[PDB]
Amino acid sequence: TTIVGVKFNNGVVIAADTRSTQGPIVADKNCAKLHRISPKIWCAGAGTAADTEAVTQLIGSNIELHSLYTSREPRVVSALQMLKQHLFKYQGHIGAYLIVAGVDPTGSHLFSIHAHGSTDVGYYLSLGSGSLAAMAVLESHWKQDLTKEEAIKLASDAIQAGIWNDLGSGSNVDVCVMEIGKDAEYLRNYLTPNVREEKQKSYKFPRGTTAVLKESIVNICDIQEE
Amino acid sequence: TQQPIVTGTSVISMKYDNGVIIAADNLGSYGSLLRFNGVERLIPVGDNTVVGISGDISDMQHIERLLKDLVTENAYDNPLADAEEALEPSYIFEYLATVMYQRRSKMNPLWNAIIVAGVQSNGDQFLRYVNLLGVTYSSPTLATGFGAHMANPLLRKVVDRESDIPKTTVQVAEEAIVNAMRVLYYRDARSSRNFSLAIIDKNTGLTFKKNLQVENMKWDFAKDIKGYG
Amino acid sequence: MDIILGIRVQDSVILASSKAVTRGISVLKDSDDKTRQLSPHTLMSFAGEAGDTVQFAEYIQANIQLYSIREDYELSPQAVSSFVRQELAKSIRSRRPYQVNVLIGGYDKKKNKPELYQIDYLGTKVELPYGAHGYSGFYTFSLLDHHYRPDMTTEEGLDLLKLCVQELEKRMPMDFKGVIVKIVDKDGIRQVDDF
Amino acid sequence: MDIILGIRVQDSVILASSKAVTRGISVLKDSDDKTRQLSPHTLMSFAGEAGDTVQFAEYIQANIQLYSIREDYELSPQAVSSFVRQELAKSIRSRRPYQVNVLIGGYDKKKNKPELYQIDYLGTKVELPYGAHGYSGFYTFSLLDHHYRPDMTTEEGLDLLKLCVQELEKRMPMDFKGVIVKIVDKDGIRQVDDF
Amino acid sequence: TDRYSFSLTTFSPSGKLGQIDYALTAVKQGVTSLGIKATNGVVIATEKKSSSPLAMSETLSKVSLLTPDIGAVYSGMGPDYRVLVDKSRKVAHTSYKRIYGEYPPTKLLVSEVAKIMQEATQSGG
Amino acid sequence: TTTLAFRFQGGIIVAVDSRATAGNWVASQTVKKVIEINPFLLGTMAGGAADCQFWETWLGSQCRLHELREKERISVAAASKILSNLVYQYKGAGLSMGTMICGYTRKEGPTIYYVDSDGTRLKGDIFCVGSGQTFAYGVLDSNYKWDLSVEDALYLGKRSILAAAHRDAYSGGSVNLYHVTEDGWIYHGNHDVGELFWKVKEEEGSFNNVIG
Amino acid sequence: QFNPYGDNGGTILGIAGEDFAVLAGDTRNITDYSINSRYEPKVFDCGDNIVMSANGFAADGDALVKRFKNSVKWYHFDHNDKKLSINSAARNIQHLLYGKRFFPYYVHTIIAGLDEDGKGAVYSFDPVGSYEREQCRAGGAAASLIMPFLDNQVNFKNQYEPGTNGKVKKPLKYLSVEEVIKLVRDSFTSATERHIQVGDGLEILIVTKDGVRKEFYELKRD
Amino acid sequence: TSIMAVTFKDGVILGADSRTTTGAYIANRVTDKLTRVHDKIWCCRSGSAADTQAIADIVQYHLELYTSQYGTPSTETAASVFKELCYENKDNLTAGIIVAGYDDKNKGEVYTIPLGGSVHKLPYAIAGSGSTFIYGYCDKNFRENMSKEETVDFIKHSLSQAIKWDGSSGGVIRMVVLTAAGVERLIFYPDEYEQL
Amino acid sequence: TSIMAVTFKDGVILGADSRTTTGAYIANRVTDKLTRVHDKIWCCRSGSAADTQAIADIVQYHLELYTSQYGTPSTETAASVFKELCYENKDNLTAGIIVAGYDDKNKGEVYTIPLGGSVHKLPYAIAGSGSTFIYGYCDKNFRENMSKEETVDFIKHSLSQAIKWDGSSGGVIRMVVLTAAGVERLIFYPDEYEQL
Amino acid sequence: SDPSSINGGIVVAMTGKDCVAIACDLRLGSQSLGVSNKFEKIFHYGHVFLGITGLATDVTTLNEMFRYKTNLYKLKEERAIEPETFTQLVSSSLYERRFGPYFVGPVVAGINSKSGKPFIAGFDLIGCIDEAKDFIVSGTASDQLFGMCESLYEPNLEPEDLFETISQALLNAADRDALSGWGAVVYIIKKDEVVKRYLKMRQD
Repeated sequence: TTIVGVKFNNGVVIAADTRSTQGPIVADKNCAKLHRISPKIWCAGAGTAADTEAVTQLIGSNIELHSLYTSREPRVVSALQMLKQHLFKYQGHIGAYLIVAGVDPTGSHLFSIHAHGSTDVGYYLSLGSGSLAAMAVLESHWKQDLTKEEAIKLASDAIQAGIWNDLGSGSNVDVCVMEIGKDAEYLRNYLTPNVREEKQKSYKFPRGTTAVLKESIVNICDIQEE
Repeated sequence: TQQPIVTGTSVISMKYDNGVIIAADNLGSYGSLLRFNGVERLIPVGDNTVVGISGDISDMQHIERLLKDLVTENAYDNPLADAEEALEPSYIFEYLATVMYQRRSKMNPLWNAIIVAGVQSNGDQFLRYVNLLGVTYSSPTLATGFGAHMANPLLRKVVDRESDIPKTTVQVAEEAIVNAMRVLYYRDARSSRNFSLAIIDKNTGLTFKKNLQVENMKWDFAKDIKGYG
Repeated sequence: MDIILGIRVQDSVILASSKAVTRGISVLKDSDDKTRQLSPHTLMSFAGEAGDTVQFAEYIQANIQLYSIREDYELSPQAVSSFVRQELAKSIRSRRPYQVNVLIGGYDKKKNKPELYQIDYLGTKVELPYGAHGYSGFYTFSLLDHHYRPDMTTEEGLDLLKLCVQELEKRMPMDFKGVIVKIVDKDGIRQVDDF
Repeated sequence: MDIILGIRVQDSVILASSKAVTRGISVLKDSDDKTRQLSPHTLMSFAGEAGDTVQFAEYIQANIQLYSIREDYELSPQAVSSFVRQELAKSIRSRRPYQVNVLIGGYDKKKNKPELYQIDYLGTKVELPYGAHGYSGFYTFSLLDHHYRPDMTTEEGLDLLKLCVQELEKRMPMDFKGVIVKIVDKDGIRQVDDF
Repeated sequence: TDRYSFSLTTFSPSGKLGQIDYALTAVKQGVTSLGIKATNGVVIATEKKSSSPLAMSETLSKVSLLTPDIGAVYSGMGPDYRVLVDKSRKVAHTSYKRIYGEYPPTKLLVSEVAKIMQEATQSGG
Repeated sequence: TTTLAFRFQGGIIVAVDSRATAGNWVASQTVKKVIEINPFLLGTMAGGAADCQFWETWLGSQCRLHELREKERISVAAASKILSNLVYQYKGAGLSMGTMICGYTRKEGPTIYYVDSDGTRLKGDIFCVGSGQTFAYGVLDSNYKWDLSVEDALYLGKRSILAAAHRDAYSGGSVNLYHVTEDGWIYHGNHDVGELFWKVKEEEGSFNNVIG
Repeated sequence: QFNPYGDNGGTILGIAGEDFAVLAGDTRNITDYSINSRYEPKVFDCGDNIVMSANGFAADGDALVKRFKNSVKWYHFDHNDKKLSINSAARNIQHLLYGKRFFPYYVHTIIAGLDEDGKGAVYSFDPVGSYEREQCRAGGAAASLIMPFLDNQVNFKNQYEPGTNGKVKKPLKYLSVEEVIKLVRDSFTSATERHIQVGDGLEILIVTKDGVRKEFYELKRD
Repeated sequence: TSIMAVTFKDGVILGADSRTTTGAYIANRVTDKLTRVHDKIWCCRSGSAADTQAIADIVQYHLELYTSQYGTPSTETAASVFKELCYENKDNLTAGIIVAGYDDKNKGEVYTIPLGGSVHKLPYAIAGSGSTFIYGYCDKNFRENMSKEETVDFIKHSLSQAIKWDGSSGGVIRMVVLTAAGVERLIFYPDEYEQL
Repeated sequence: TSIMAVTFKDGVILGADSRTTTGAYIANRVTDKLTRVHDKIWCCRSGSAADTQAIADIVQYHLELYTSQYGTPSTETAASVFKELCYENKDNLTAGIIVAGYDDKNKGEVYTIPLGGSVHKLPYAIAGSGSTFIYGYCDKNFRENMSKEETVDFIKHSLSQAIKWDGSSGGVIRMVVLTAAGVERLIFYPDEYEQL
Repeated sequence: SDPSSINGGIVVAMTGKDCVAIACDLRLGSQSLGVSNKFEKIFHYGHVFLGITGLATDVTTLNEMFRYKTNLYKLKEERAIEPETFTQLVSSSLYERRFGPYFVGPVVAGINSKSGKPFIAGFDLIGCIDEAKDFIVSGTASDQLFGMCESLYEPNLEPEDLFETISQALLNAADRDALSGWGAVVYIIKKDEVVKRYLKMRQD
C-alpha cells in the first residue's frame, strides 16, 4: 500500500492506490483508500484496513460535533490532537498509519501519524509498505514551496514508483487536491495504468450444462392477503 | 546459528549501454553505534569486474582473500589466457554462490549480500545477485541492504528492463547513481557521506573513482517545521 | 470422551449414554447416569470435561422447568435447543470455559413430529435424523447411514443400536460397559433395560 | 493394552498377556499375542509402547536361543533376566530408550522350582512371588497378597487369576479384550483359554 | 444524601399533567416561528429581537443545523433551546454516525429527542 | 484418507481412496494409494506421502533381491518385517509410515501385516488405516463374514470407501480396486467416488440424509 | 537468528496435451514485496526434450537444476547413448529430492515432456519426494487460483452435457496446441489482477518431438 | 536521539538533534524536538517519541492551569509534573525528558528525569542514546558560566561528535535559548560542522 | 574496562586499566590487560577475561614458532593470527582485542578486532565498555602524529574519563610505551589521574 | 484449531444485468467430521441477503444479532432495509467486538428498491467495507474462488447466463476444498422474484 502526501505552497495533495490486498491475495481491484474527517481535513490509511476506517469515522463524528459546537470551520490540528490522544490509550493495539492532510484558516498542513501517537511533520511523508518506494522519487524532484500543478504530477508518480516495485500497490491512482480558502476537488482516477485485457474467447455456456438436483421457488415476498 | 556482529549496508548498481556503474556507501555500522568509517566494500577482482558486497565485514574479509586466490589459480598455467579468457564476471559470480550455498547447508552461513557486476570478455554487461540464502537472479538494476527497496525503485524508472539498456548512457547513468546515493543518506541511519563510485566501461576499462561526497543536499526546509507548540 | 448417541426414529427419539464414570485413571462407578430428564417430553444427554457437564446440566434442567411450570405446559424441543445454543455461545467467551456436548432429543407434541438436535459446546444448533458426540461419532455416523431408512420403528432402532454398541465396544479403546437406553415419545419418557 | 501379569506358584509360573492392540485412536486387533517363547520352559512376556515391544522382544529371542541351542544348555530364568536387564539398563543412557517392561517367567531346571522376575523398563530385575507392570497391575496387587499362600498349585493360581482379571474389567478405564494365559510348566509351555 | 429522585412532573386529579402545560405557557409568551411545507422544500422562519441596542444578532443562531439536511427552530425560551440543540446534535452523531455513517431519517430523529423530553419529566433534578 | 484390506475366501480385497490433500486445500484427487511392490505384493499409501511411497519402491528392490538370491518368491512375513526394522533405524528421525502389505503365498496363505513407523508390525486379517478408518470400518465389519464371494467382497470395498468419502473430509477423489489372488493381484480399475455415490443412493436406498 | 529457508514465489502451470505438452510459468521473481527481477525463467530446457522447473524457493530450486543436468550428462556416459526418458527423469528427481529430507528442499518441482507413445506426460513432485502423473497441474504461490479453472476447461470438472441436465457427464475433447495457448493466457491474466506474485512476464515453453518452442508474452506490471 | 541542555551566564541554552530512527528507517529527519510546555520552560525529548509527546501535552495542560490560579511555576515545579507521571508509569513506559527552564529568580536551571522518574538538579545534563557517546567529552570540557557565544559552539561541537558516532542522531542541530531576551531558535545546517 | 591505543610520531602507546570484575564484585583490581604476545608487539584484552587470555596463548604459541623459523613478525602478522581464530570461534567466544606494535619499517600501528573476527587498522582505537563514553573526547583531543609528552597525557585524560563514567574500570592506569628505543612501562596511581 | 478453520464455508456472490445472485455450500462440519450435508449459511431479511462464513457458533450468534436490529428499523421507519445501509450496519457491528472478535466473514447482496441497482459488499472478522461491482467471495476457499470467478466473469450478465458462471465457479473451488462441498444452492435474485435452485454435484 503506497499512500503519499506532498505539501505545496497553496495547499496539500494526498493520493492513494486503489489495489486492496488481503494477504498476497487481491481483495478488491479498485476501492479507494481515501477517507474524510471533514471536507477540508481528508486522510487516507494503510496498516489494519478496518482500524484506519473506524478510527477515521469515529474522530470524523467528534470533529463534526465540534464543528457545529464552535459554529465554524474545524482545523487540521483538532483532528490530529484527538487522533493522537485516542491511539495512546490503547498503547498502539488499534493500528493506524494515516497521512492526515488538509488546509484550514491557519495555513497548509500535512502530518503523518503512527499507531501509538508518534507524529511527524514533513513536507513529504508516505506510510504503508510501499512508503519506501515513493519516498525515493519524492526526495529528488522536490523543493520548498511547489506550484499546484507540479505537486500533482510528482505525487501521482510517487504512487507509480509504488505500482512498479511494491506488490501492495497496483492499478488506478486517485488524487485529491485541497487548497486554502477553496473547495476540495477529488480527482479520482487521475492516472490509470494497467487494465485487464479482453478474454481470448468470451466464456458463455448453454443451459443445462449445470445440472440441478431439485428446483424450488422461494421468493423474497412477505405475506400479504389472499 | 549466526548472529550479525559488524555489518555494512547499501550498494547500488545499474547497467548502461556500454558497461555498468556500481557504487556503495563506506561506513562500518555496528548497530546504532558506528565503530568504523570509510570501510571499502567495492572489491575489484580482475580489472573489469567489481564485486560489491554488503552485510558482515568478517565474512566479506574472509572471502576477500579467496576472491584474490581465484585470480591466483587462473594465472597458474595458461600464459595466453590468465585473465583474458580465464576471467569474466560470470565465473566470479558462480565461485562466490556455491560457497554461500554449502554454508547454508551447514547452518553456519556467510551472512552477506553480494552483487557481482562487470563487463564480460564477450563484451556484454553483467549483473547478478547472491546472498546468505543462496538465491540467484540476473537483473537490469540491482542493490543491497536498505537500497534494495529505496534506491532500486528510483533506478527502475531509469531502466525498466533488458532492452532499455541502450537507451541509457554513462552521463544519464552517472546522475542516476549520484541522486540515489544522496537519497540513501537522508532516509537510512546506516549510510554516510562517503561513497565510492566505480564505473566499468568497456572502452576505458575499470575506472574506479574513490571517496565521492554528497553534494546538493537540502536541509533548508528544516526551519519551517515548527514545534507542536 | 464418552458414548453419547442419537437416533430419531419415525415415532419416537432414542438417546443413549455411557454408564461408566472415570475420575483420574480409575473407574468409580458403572451404572451412573449421564443424561437428566429436562421436561416431560424432552431429554438432554451430556458429555465432556466430566465435572463441568454434570453441574451445568442441572443449571439447564432448572431454567427450562421454570418456564414449563410458568405456562403450565413445557417448552417445545426447538425452543429448548435454541435456549441451550444461546447459553453455550456466552459460555466459551466466558472466563471459565464450559464444554458440554449435548444431544437434545424430544418428541415435539406441538407439531406432533420427532426432532433430534446436535449442539456442540461452541453453540451450534443442527437438526438431524441421528447424531453423536466425541469419538463415538467417528464410528456410528456412517454405520447408521447404511441401514437407516426414513421408515423406522422403536424395536428396529434398538436392534440397529445394539449393533452400534457392539461395534464401538470392539473398535474404541475406552470402556463404557454398555450404554443406557431411554425412549422419548408421545406417551412420555420411559427407559429400556435391554442394552 | 498394557496388561501383563504374573503369579508364581510352587510348580509353575502363570503369565497372562493382553489380546488387544491399540495403535492410534482405534483398536486394530482384538486378538493378538504380546508374548514370545524364548526357550522350551522360559517364556518372556512383554508390553510397553508400540514398536519397542515388537523389535526388542525378537532381538532378545534371538540372543537367548543362539546360546541355548549352541551349548545345548537351557539358561536359568536367573541368567535370562540378567541378560535382558543388561540391555534394558544400557539403553536408557544411549540414544534410544527401549520402552518395554517384561515378566520373564521360567522354570528353573537347576533348582526344579519356578522363578518369576519383574524387570521395570529402566533395567532392574527383582524376583517376586507374583508381579505386574503398568497402572492395571496396581489394581491387582491387593488381591495377590490376600489369596496367595506358599503352598499354591497351578489350579489355585488359575482360580486366583480369574478374580484379578474380573477386577480389571470394572476398574480399568479401557478394555484388554480378555488375555491369553500361558502356563509355564515343567512339561513344556501350554496355552489355556481360561480368563 | 440525595432524595431528589421524586418526579417534578405529576398527574392532576381531574386529568392531564399540570407541569407540561406550564412549560408550554413559556412557548405562547415566547418568540414566534412557522414552517410551510412545499413540494420542493420547506421554509422555516423566525423573528430576532435584541436585549440591548448594543447587542448583536448575527452572533445568535435561532435556526441551527443539526445535520446538513435537517435544521431545527424553537419558540419558547432561549436557555432551554441552547442546551437542547446540542443534545440533538450529539444523539444524531452517536446513533447514525457511528452505526450507519450517514444522516438519520427526519421521522426517526424527532422521536429520539422526544425521548429525551419524556425522560426529562421523569425523576428529580 | 482411508486404506483397507480384508481377507475372505478368494484372497484379499484391497480398496483405497485417492484424495490426498494438503490441508484445507486438496492438493490432487489423482494420488494413487496403491504402491506396486511387485506383481505379487501391494502396499497402501497412508501416513506422510513421501516416505511411505519411497521406501516401498526400495522394498521392491528387496523383493527382487529375494527372488534372485533365494530363487523363490518372497514371504509376506519376510517383506513386512524388512520394512519394519528399517523404520525403527529412522525412529525419531520424524518420518511417517503406515502401509498394509498384502500378499498370498502357497506356503503361508493369504496374510496382511500392517507395518508402521514405530517398528510395530501386526499380523491380522482386517486393518483399516487412515484419517477416516473408522467410517469405513463400520460398514465393513458389520457385514463381514469369512465366507464371502468375490462379487460381494468387491461391492463391500466400494461401499466402505464411499462411506468415508461421505463423512470425512480428506477421503474421496477416486477408488482403485484390487483382488488379490495367489497368481497375483487383478486390477478392477478406477471408479470415481462422485459417480459411485449416485449409483449407490439409487440401488441400496441408502444415503437418506442427502436431500434428493 | 539465521533462517535457512525462504521463498521467492512464482507460479507455474504444466499441461499435458494429447500429443504435445506445455510447461509454462511466469518470469517474475520476488522476495516479500521487492520485485527481484521482471525477467528470469526458471523454466530451463535440460536436454532430451525435457523441460524442468523447481519453483518456490530459488536456492533449492537451482540445486535440482544442477544435479539433474549432471544426471543427463552421466546417463549418456554410463548407459552409452541411451536417452533419458520421461519416466527415467521422474524417478531420478525423486531420488535427489528424497536425498535431503531431514534438511528438505522447499520447492514444488515439475517436469514435462512427451512419453514414448507420443502423447504428453507430466509428473509433479511434492517437496520431499513422491510424484504422481497429472494432466493439469498448477503450482507456485498462486496454484490454487489457476488450478480449479484448468480443470473446468480440460477435464470438464463439474460440467454436464446440455439438455441432459446431469444425466450424462461431459466427456473429454481433444486439445490443440493453439487451444492451450488461450487457456494459459486467460488464467494468468486473471492471476495478475487477483494475486500479487504474478506479473511482468510469462514464458510458455511448448515441448514435442518436433522441437521446443519458446513464446514470451508480457503481463501486467501489477 | 541526542539531547543536552547547558546553563550559562544569562540563562539556559538547550540543544537537540532532529533525526528519529526507528530501526533503520528514518520516520522523519527534520524532526522538531524542542517543545513549549510553558512560556519559558521548554523540554527536550528522548526515548520513545510517542510517549514523550503524550506526556508533554499532559504537562502543558497542568502547567497552564497552575499559571492562571496559583502563579508562574519554576523549573522545579515543572519537573514535579513530568516526574510524577513517569513515576506512576515506569513499568510500562520509559521516557527520558530533560527539563530546562529560565527562572526570573535564579536564572536558568536544568533538571534531568531518567527512565525510572527522579529529580536531579544539575549544572548541565546529557541524555538519550546517541549522546550516550560524548559522556567523557562533556564532563571534561565544561567551564563554569561561559559567555553566550561560547556556550552555543560548545553544545554544537558536542552534538557533532554525538552525530558522528550514531546513526540514530543526525540532521540539523536545533537549539532553543531561554533568556530574558526572549525565546530564540538557532539552526545549524549539517555541512557547517561535518566539515570539521 | 577501558583500553585504547593511539599511534604517534615516534611509536605507539598502549593503555589499559587492570580492574577485572565478576558481577558487582570486583574479582581483582590488579589483573593486567596489557599482554606480551611478541616482545615489541603487545595486545590489549577486553570482554570476558577467560576467552581472551586463552586465545592470547595460542596466538603467542604460533609467533614463538614464527620468529624461530621465519624471523621477527610484523604487527600485521600478530593481528592476523587473532583475526582468523576469532572467525572460527565467533559463535562460541567473544573478544575485544587492540593489537599494536612497533616495527622499525612502519613505526607504531594500531589494529582492533571485534568478536566477529574483523581486523581494521585505525590511528586510534578504543575498546571496552567505557570506550563508548570517551569516543567523543578521543577524536576531539587526538592530534595526528603528536610528540610523546602529548600522547602520555592524552591517554591519561582519556582513561581518567573512562573511569569517571564506567565503574567496571578503575584500579590503576598502566601503559606500555613501544618505541624505537624499547619498552618503558608506566603506572599512574589513582591520586595522580583524579586531579588531571 | 483456528476459529476460522473448523467448519469451512464459502459464499460466492456475483453481479449481472439487473440482477444479483448469491450462493453457498451445504457442508457443516465440526473439524474433520462431517455432521450434515444440510445447513444454509444464507439468510434474508426482506430483499437483502446475508451469507455468513466462518465459525459454527458465530453464524447463529450474528444471525440473531442482525435479527434484532432489522426488526427495529422495520417497525419504526415502516420499510425494509437497503443493501447499502445494511453494509454500513454490518461494518460498525463487526467492529464492536474489536478484541476477541466475531469469528465470521459476512457478505451482503441485494438489489435496491429505490433506484434498482445491484450492490455487493464484503467483510473480515473485525470488518472493513470491500466495495465492488464485480463479485465478493469469502470463506476458506476464498482464495480459490477469487481466481476461478475472475476467469469466468463478464461485466453484465443475463439472469440465466449469470446462473452459468456462478454455479460452475462455486462447485469447482468447493470440490477442491476439504471443509466445503457436499451440495450447493444458488439463488438468482431478480427484482421481484428469486428462484432457489439446488445443484447436483459431488457429495464427497
